[PDB]
Amino acid sequence: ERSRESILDATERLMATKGYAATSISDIRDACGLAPSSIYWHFGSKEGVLAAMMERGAQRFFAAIPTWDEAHGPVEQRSERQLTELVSLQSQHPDFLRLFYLLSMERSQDPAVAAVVRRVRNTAIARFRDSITHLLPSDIPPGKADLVVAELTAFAVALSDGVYFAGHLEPDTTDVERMYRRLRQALEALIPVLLEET
Amino acid sequence: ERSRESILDATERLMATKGYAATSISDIRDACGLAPSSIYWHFGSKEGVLAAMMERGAQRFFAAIPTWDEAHGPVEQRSERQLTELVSLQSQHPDFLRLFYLLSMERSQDPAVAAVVRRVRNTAIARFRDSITHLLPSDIPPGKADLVVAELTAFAVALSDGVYFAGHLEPDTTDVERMYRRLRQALEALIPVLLEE
Ligand code: NA
Ligand code: NA
Ligand code: NA
Repeated sequence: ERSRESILDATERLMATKGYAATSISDIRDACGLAPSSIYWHFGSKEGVLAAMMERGAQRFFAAIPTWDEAHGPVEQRSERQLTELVSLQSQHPDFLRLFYLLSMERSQDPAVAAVVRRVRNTAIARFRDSITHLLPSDIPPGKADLVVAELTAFAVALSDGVYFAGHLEPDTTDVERMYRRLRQALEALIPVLLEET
Repeated sequence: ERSRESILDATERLMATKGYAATSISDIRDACGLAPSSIYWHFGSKEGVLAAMMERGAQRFFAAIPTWDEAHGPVEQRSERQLTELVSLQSQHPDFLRLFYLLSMERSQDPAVAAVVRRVRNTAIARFRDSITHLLPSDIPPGKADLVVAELTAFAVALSDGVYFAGHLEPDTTDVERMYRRLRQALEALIPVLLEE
Protein backbone atom coordinates (compact mmCIF):
# COMPACT_ATOMS: atom_id res chain seq x y z
CA GLU A 1 0.00 0.00 0.00
CA ARG A 2 1.45 3.33 -1.12
CA SER A 3 -0.65 5.33 1.34
CA ARG A 4 0.95 3.48 4.26
CA GLU A 5 4.44 4.33 2.99
CA SER A 6 3.84 8.07 2.70
CA ILE A 7 2.64 8.22 6.31
CA LEU A 8 5.77 6.43 7.52
CA ASP A 9 8.07 8.48 5.29
CA ALA A 10 6.46 11.63 6.67
CA THR A 11 6.78 10.37 10.24
CA GLU A 12 10.44 9.38 9.84
CA ARG A 13 11.35 12.79 8.50
CA LEU A 14 9.16 14.52 11.07
CA MET A 15 10.71 12.56 13.95
CA ALA A 16 14.20 13.07 12.55
CA THR A 17 13.43 16.74 13.03
CA LYS A 18 11.24 18.02 15.85
CA GLY A 19 11.21 14.79 17.88
CA TYR A 20 8.33 12.34 18.42
CA ALA A 21 6.69 14.36 21.20
CA ALA A 22 6.55 17.63 19.25
CA THR A 23 5.11 15.84 16.22
CA SER A 24 1.32 15.92 15.92
CA ILE A 25 -0.89 13.72 13.74
CA SER A 26 -1.80 17.07 12.17
CA ASP A 27 1.87 17.64 11.29
CA ILE A 28 1.90 14.18 9.72
CA ARG A 29 -1.13 15.10 7.62
CA ASP A 30 0.54 18.31 6.44
CA ALA A 31 3.50 16.29 5.17
CA CYS A 32 1.88 13.19 3.64
CA GLY A 33 -1.48 14.62 2.53
CA LEU A 34 -3.55 11.96 4.33
CA ALA A 35 -6.22 13.21 6.75
CA PRO A 36 -5.97 12.39 10.50
CA SER A 37 -9.02 10.11 10.18
CA SER A 38 -7.21 8.20 7.42
CA ILE A 39 -4.04 7.89 9.51
CA TYR A 40 -6.01 6.48 12.44
CA TRP A 41 -7.87 4.03 10.20
CA HIS A 42 -4.47 2.63 9.23
CA PHE A 43 -2.36 2.64 12.40
CA GLY A 44 -5.02 3.24 15.07
CA SER A 45 -3.08 5.88 17.00
CA LYS A 46 0.13 7.91 17.04
CA GLU A 47 1.92 5.07 18.81
CA GLY A 48 0.62 2.71 16.13
CA VAL A 49 2.41 4.83 13.53
CA LEU A 50 5.76 4.65 15.32
CA ALA A 51 5.22 0.90 15.69
CA ALA A 52 4.74 0.33 11.96
CA MET A 53 7.58 2.71 11.14
CA MET A 54 9.87 0.87 13.54
CA GLU A 55 9.01 -2.48 11.99
CA ARG A 56 9.75 -1.14 8.50
CA GLY A 57 13.25 0.04 9.40
CA ALA A 58 13.83 -3.45 10.80
CA GLN A 59 12.93 -5.23 7.59
CA ARG A 60 15.24 -2.94 5.60
CA PHE A 61 18.00 -3.62 8.11
CA PHE A 62 17.58 -7.40 8.01
CA ALA A 63 17.02 -7.52 4.23
CA ALA A 64 20.49 -6.05 3.77
CA ILE A 65 21.98 -9.03 5.61
CA PRO A 66 21.89 -12.26 3.61
CA THR A 67 20.55 -15.40 5.23
CA TRP A 68 22.91 -18.38 5.21
CA ASP A 69 21.09 -19.83 2.19
CA GLU A 70 21.28 -16.48 0.37
CA ALA A 71 25.04 -16.34 0.61
CA HIS A 72 26.78 -18.69 -1.73
CA GLY A 73 28.49 -22.12 -0.75
CA PRO A 74 31.11 -21.46 1.62
CA VAL A 75 33.21 -18.47 0.47
CA GLU A 76 34.93 -16.77 1.87
CA GLN A 77 33.58 -19.29 4.40
CA ARG A 78 30.04 -17.63 4.05
CA SER A 79 29.39 -17.00 7.80
CA GLU A 80 31.97 -14.35 7.03
CA ARG A 81 29.79 -13.02 4.21
CA GLN A 82 27.06 -12.29 6.72
CA LEU A 83 29.57 -10.77 9.14
CA THR A 84 30.90 -8.44 6.44
CA GLU A 85 27.39 -7.14 5.70
CA LEU A 86 26.57 -6.78 9.40
CA VAL A 87 29.80 -4.82 9.87
CA SER A 88 28.94 -2.62 6.89
CA LEU A 89 25.50 -1.68 8.24
CA GLN A 90 26.74 -1.25 11.82
CA SER A 91 29.62 0.97 10.69
CA GLN A 92 27.04 3.33 9.18
CA HIS A 93 25.49 3.60 12.65
CA PRO A 94 21.79 2.99 11.84
CA ASP A 95 19.44 5.27 13.77
CA PHE A 96 16.86 2.49 13.49
CA LEU A 97 18.81 0.64 16.18
CA ARG A 98 18.82 3.74 18.41
CA LEU A 99 15.03 3.67 18.32
CA PHE A 100 14.92 -0.07 18.99
CA TYR A 101 17.10 0.21 22.10
CA LEU A 102 15.17 3.28 23.23
CA LEU A 103 11.73 1.69 22.88
CA SER A 104 12.87 -1.59 24.43
CA MET A 105 14.03 0.33 27.51
CA GLU A 106 10.85 2.37 27.94
CA ARG A 107 8.38 1.66 30.74
CA SER A 108 4.68 1.49 29.92
CA GLN A 109 5.09 0.57 26.25
CA ASP A 110 2.14 0.86 23.88
CA PRO A 111 0.92 -2.68 22.99
CA ALA A 112 1.68 -2.16 19.29
CA VAL A 113 5.19 -0.94 20.10
CA ALA A 114 5.76 -3.83 22.51
CA ALA A 115 4.77 -6.36 19.85
CA VAL A 116 7.11 -4.79 17.28
CA VAL A 117 10.05 -4.63 19.72
CA ARG A 118 9.46 -8.29 20.60
CA ARG A 119 9.35 -9.34 16.94
CA VAL A 120 12.42 -7.36 15.87
CA ARG A 121 14.31 -8.84 18.81
CA ASN A 122 13.18 -12.37 17.93
CA THR A 123 14.13 -11.90 14.29
CA ALA A 124 17.59 -10.67 15.29
CA ILE A 125 18.16 -13.67 17.56
CA ALA A 126 16.88 -15.96 14.78
CA ARG A 127 19.20 -14.47 12.14
CA PHE A 128 22.23 -15.00 14.40
CA ARG A 129 21.18 -18.58 15.13
CA ASP A 130 20.85 -19.24 11.39
CA SER A 131 24.49 -18.23 10.96
CA ILE A 132 25.98 -19.85 14.05
CA THR A 133 24.52 -23.37 13.58
CA HIS A 134 27.01 -23.87 10.75
CA LEU A 135 29.98 -23.12 13.02
CA LEU A 136 29.61 -26.43 14.88
CA PRO A 137 31.22 -29.75 13.88
CA SER A 138 29.02 -32.05 11.78
CA ASP A 139 29.08 -34.91 14.30
CA ILE A 140 27.45 -33.17 17.29
CA PRO A 141 24.14 -34.75 18.44
CA PRO A 142 21.14 -32.46 17.63
CA GLY A 143 20.11 -31.89 21.26
CA LYS A 144 23.65 -30.93 22.24
CA ALA A 145 24.02 -28.67 19.21
CA ASP A 146 20.76 -26.91 20.15
CA LEU A 147 22.12 -26.01 23.59
CA VAL A 148 25.51 -24.89 22.32
CA VAL A 149 24.09 -22.87 19.41
CA ALA A 150 21.59 -21.16 21.73
CA GLU A 151 24.24 -20.18 24.27
CA LEU A 152 26.54 -18.99 21.48
CA THR A 153 23.70 -17.00 19.91
CA ALA A 154 22.89 -15.19 23.16
CA PHE A 155 26.58 -14.34 23.46
CA ALA A 156 26.77 -12.98 19.90
CA VAL A 157 23.55 -10.97 20.26
CA ALA A 158 24.86 -9.52 23.53
CA LEU A 159 28.21 -8.49 22.04
CA SER A 160 26.45 -7.10 18.96
CA ASP A 161 24.17 -4.98 21.16
CA GLY A 162 27.22 -3.66 23.00
CA VAL A 163 28.92 -2.80 19.72
CA TYR A 164 26.11 -0.36 18.95
CA PHE A 165 26.52 1.27 22.35
CA ALA A 166 30.26 1.49 21.75
CA GLY A 167 29.62 3.15 18.39
CA HIS A 168 27.13 5.44 20.11
CA LEU A 169 28.98 6.39 23.30
CA GLU A 170 32.52 6.14 21.89
CA PRO A 171 32.00 7.03 18.21
CA ASP A 172 35.48 8.50 17.61
CA THR A 173 37.51 5.60 19.01
CA THR A 174 35.29 2.57 18.26
CA ASP A 175 36.38 0.16 15.53
CA VAL A 176 33.27 -1.79 14.52
CA GLU A 177 34.92 -4.22 12.11
CA ARG A 178 37.59 -4.98 14.70
CA MET A 179 35.08 -5.58 17.50
CA TYR A 180 33.07 -7.98 15.36
CA ARG A 181 36.31 -9.75 14.43
CA ARG A 182 36.94 -10.35 18.12
CA LEU A 183 33.43 -11.78 18.42
CA ARG A 184 34.07 -14.28 15.62
CA GLN A 185 37.32 -15.22 17.33
CA ALA A 186 35.56 -15.45 20.69
CA LEU A 187 32.90 -17.74 19.23
CA GLU A 188 35.57 -20.00 17.73
CA ALA A 189 37.29 -20.43 21.09
CA LEU A 190 34.06 -20.98 23.02
CA ILE A 191 32.77 -23.79 20.79
CA PRO A 192 35.15 -26.43 22.19
CA VAL A 193 34.49 -25.17 25.72
CA LEU A 194 30.71 -25.49 25.38
CA LEU A 195 30.76 -28.89 23.67
CA GLU A 196 32.67 -30.50 26.53
CA GLU A 197 30.85 -28.80 29.40
CA THR A 198 28.88 -31.63 31.00
CA GLU B 1 23.26 17.53 52.47
CA ARG B 2 20.09 15.90 53.79
CA SER B 3 17.96 18.23 51.65
CA ARG B 4 19.39 16.77 48.44
CA GLU B 5 18.77 13.15 49.39
CA SER B 6 15.11 13.77 50.25
CA ILE B 7 14.48 15.32 46.84
CA LEU B 8 16.15 12.38 45.09
CA ASP B 9 14.38 9.76 47.22
CA ALA B 10 11.05 11.43 46.47
CA THR B 11 11.89 11.66 42.77
CA GLU B 12 12.97 8.00 42.78
CA ARG B 13 9.57 6.99 44.12
CA LEU B 14 7.54 9.31 41.90
CA MET B 15 9.12 8.03 38.69
CA ALA B 16 8.36 4.29 38.94
CA THR B 17 4.90 5.41 40.01
CA LYS B 18 3.67 8.09 37.60
CA GLY B 19 6.83 8.08 35.50
CA TYR B 20 9.01 11.10 34.64
CA ALA B 21 6.58 12.91 32.32
CA ALA B 22 3.59 12.68 34.67
CA THR B 23 5.68 13.85 37.63
CA SER B 24 5.79 17.57 38.42
CA ILE B 25 8.08 19.65 40.63
CA SER B 26 4.94 20.29 42.67
CA ASP B 27 4.53 16.52 43.11
CA ILE B 28 8.16 16.34 44.24
CA ARG B 29 7.46 19.12 46.74
CA ASP B 30 4.40 17.30 48.09
CA ALA B 31 6.54 14.24 48.80
CA CYS B 32 9.72 15.74 50.30
CA GLY B 33 8.27 18.93 51.82
CA LEU B 34 10.70 21.24 50.02
CA ALA B 35 9.41 24.21 47.99
CA PRO B 36 9.95 24.32 44.19
CA SER B 37 12.30 27.29 44.66
CA SER B 38 14.44 25.18 46.99
CA ILE B 39 14.44 22.30 44.50
CA TYR B 40 15.41 24.58 41.60
CA TRP B 41 18.09 26.17 43.78
CA HIS B 42 19.73 22.75 44.05
CA PHE B 43 19.32 21.12 40.64
CA GLY B 44 18.26 24.08 38.47
CA SER B 45 15.45 22.29 36.65
CA LYS B 46 13.43 19.07 36.47
CA GLU B 47 16.13 17.57 34.26
CA GLY B 48 18.76 18.59 36.79
CA VAL B 49 17.00 16.42 39.36
CA LEU B 50 16.91 13.40 37.04
CA ALA B 51 20.63 13.82 36.36
CA ALA B 52 21.67 13.94 40.03
CA MET B 53 19.24 11.11 40.78
CA MET B 54 20.70 8.58 38.38
CA GLU B 55 24.25 9.65 39.16
CA ARG B 56 23.50 8.76 42.77
CA GLY B 57 22.20 5.40 41.59
CA ALA B 58 25.47 4.88 39.71
CA GLN B 59 27.64 5.45 42.76
CA ARG B 60 25.63 2.92 44.77
CA PHE B 61 26.03 0.44 41.92
CA PHE B 62 29.79 0.93 41.65
CA ALA B 63 30.43 1.09 45.41
CA ALA B 64 28.96 -2.42 45.59
CA ILE B 65 31.66 -3.66 43.21
CA PRO B 66 35.10 -3.73 44.83
CA THR B 67 38.02 -2.14 43.01
CA TRP B 68 41.21 -4.12 42.54
CA ASP B 69 42.85 -2.84 45.74
CA GLU B 70 39.77 -3.80 47.70
CA ALA B 71 38.84 -7.49 47.29
CA HIS B 72 41.69 -8.98 49.37
CA GLY B 73 43.37 -12.39 49.48
CA PRO B 74 44.70 -14.27 47.97
CA VAL B 75 45.64 -12.51 44.88
CA GLU B 76 43.08 -14.89 43.26
CA GLN B 77 42.94 -13.41 40.72
CA ARG B 78 40.65 -10.99 42.34
CA SER B 79 38.63 -10.54 39.15
CA GLU B 80 36.65 -13.57 40.22
CA ARG B 81 35.24 -11.99 43.38
CA GLN B 82 34.97 -8.81 41.32
CA LEU B 83 33.00 -10.75 38.71
CA THR B 84 30.99 -12.46 41.45
CA GLU B 85 29.81 -9.09 42.74
CA LEU B 86 29.07 -7.86 39.20
CA VAL B 87 27.05 -11.03 38.61
CA SER B 88 25.23 -10.57 41.92
CA LEU B 89 24.13 -7.04 41.02
CA GLN B 90 23.19 -7.94 37.44
CA SER B 91 21.22 -10.94 38.73
CA GLN B 92 18.94 -8.46 40.49
CA HIS B 93 18.54 -6.60 37.18
CA PRO B 94 18.88 -3.05 38.60
CA ASP B 95 16.60 -0.34 37.22
CA PHE B 96 19.53 2.07 37.43
CA LEU B 97 20.88 0.50 34.24
CA ARG B 98 17.53 0.70 32.41
CA LEU B 99 17.58 4.43 33.08
CA PHE B 100 21.20 4.74 31.97
CA TYR B 101 20.63 2.92 28.69
CA LEU B 102 17.41 4.84 28.09
CA LEU B 103 19.01 8.23 28.66
CA SER B 104 22.08 7.21 26.65
CA MET B 105 19.78 6.56 23.72
CA GLU B 106 17.96 9.85 23.46
CA ARG B 107 18.63 12.81 21.23
CA SER B 108 18.37 16.42 22.39
CA GLN B 109 19.59 15.50 25.90
CA ASP B 110 19.62 18.08 28.68
CA PRO B 111 23.22 19.27 29.31
CA ALA B 112 23.18 17.94 32.89
CA VAL B 113 21.88 14.55 31.75
CA ALA B 114 24.52 14.26 29.03
CA ALA B 115 27.33 14.98 31.49
CA VAL B 116 26.07 12.35 33.95
CA VAL B 117 25.59 9.68 31.27
CA ARG B 118 29.14 10.29 30.03
CA ARG B 119 30.62 10.15 33.54
CA VAL B 120 28.80 6.92 34.38
CA ARG B 121 29.96 5.42 31.08
CA ASN B 122 33.58 6.49 31.69
CA THR B 123 33.48 5.15 35.24
CA ALA B 124 32.20 1.78 34.03
CA ILE B 125 34.91 1.58 31.36
CA ALA B 126 37.57 2.55 33.91
CA ARG B 127 36.39 -0.06 36.43
CA PHE B 128 36.55 -2.81 33.80
CA ARG B 129 39.99 -1.62 32.73
CA ASP B 130 41.22 -1.66 36.34
CA SER B 131 40.31 -5.34 36.60
CA ILE B 132 41.41 -6.49 33.14
CA THR B 133 44.98 -5.10 33.35
CA HIS B 134 45.78 -7.92 35.78
CA LEU B 135 44.87 -10.66 33.31
CA LEU B 136 47.97 -10.10 31.17
CA PRO B 137 51.42 -11.65 31.58
CA SER B 138 53.83 -9.32 33.40
CA ASP B 139 56.48 -9.34 30.66
CA ILE B 140 54.30 -7.43 28.18
CA PRO B 141 55.70 -3.97 27.27
CA PRO B 142 53.50 -1.18 28.76
CA GLY B 143 52.52 0.24 25.36
CA LYS B 144 51.39 -3.13 24.02
CA ALA B 145 49.57 -3.83 27.28
CA ASP B 146 47.78 -0.49 26.84
CA LEU B 147 46.33 -1.55 23.48
CA VAL B 148 45.41 -5.07 24.54
CA VAL B 149 43.72 -3.94 27.76
CA ALA B 150 41.77 -1.22 25.92
CA GLU B 151 40.51 -3.66 23.29
CA LEU B 152 39.68 -6.30 25.91
CA THR B 153 37.89 -3.66 27.98
CA ALA B 154 35.71 -2.49 25.09
CA PHE B 155 34.85 -6.13 24.43
CA ALA B 156 33.91 -6.74 28.07
CA VAL B 157 31.92 -3.52 28.34
CA ALA B 158 30.11 -4.45 25.14
CA LEU B 159 29.23 -7.96 26.35
CA SER B 160 28.20 -6.60 29.77
CA ASP B 161 25.84 -4.13 28.08
CA GLY B 162 24.37 -6.99 26.08
CA VAL B 163 23.84 -9.04 29.24
CA TYR B 164 21.49 -6.38 30.62
CA PHE B 165 19.43 -6.40 27.42
CA ALA B 166 19.28 -10.19 27.54
CA GLY B 167 18.11 -10.04 31.15
CA HIS B 168 15.63 -7.33 30.16
CA LEU B 169 14.29 -8.73 26.86
CA GLU B 170 14.68 -12.43 27.71
CA PRO B 171 14.21 -12.44 31.50
CA ASP B 172 12.82 -15.98 31.80
CA THR B 173 15.58 -17.79 29.90
CA THR B 174 18.67 -15.64 30.55
CA ASP B 175 21.32 -17.03 32.90
CA VAL B 176 23.42 -14.04 33.93
CA GLU B 177 26.15 -15.89 35.85
CA ARG B 178 26.62 -18.24 32.91
CA MET B 179 26.88 -15.35 30.44
CA TYR B 180 29.53 -13.53 32.45
CA ARG B 181 31.39 -16.83 32.80
CA ARG B 182 31.52 -17.07 29.01
CA LEU B 183 32.90 -13.54 28.96
CA ARG B 184 35.75 -14.46 31.32
CA GLN B 185 36.45 -17.48 29.14
CA ALA B 186 36.27 -15.32 26.01
CA LEU B 187 38.71 -12.78 27.43
CA GLU B 188 41.23 -15.47 28.41
CA ALA B 189 41.17 -16.96 24.92
CA LEU B 190 41.48 -13.55 23.34
CA ILE B 191 44.46 -12.61 25.47
CA PRO B 192 47.09 -14.37 23.36
CA VAL B 193 45.37 -13.62 20.06
CA LEU B 194 45.84 -9.92 20.80
CA LEU B 195 49.40 -10.12 22.14
CA GLU B 196 50.72 -11.82 19.01
CA GLU B 197 49.23 -9.01 16.93
NA1 NA C 1 8.57 7.52 22.84
NA1 NA D 1 13.11 11.10 29.83
NA1 NA E 1 34.54 -5.81 37.10
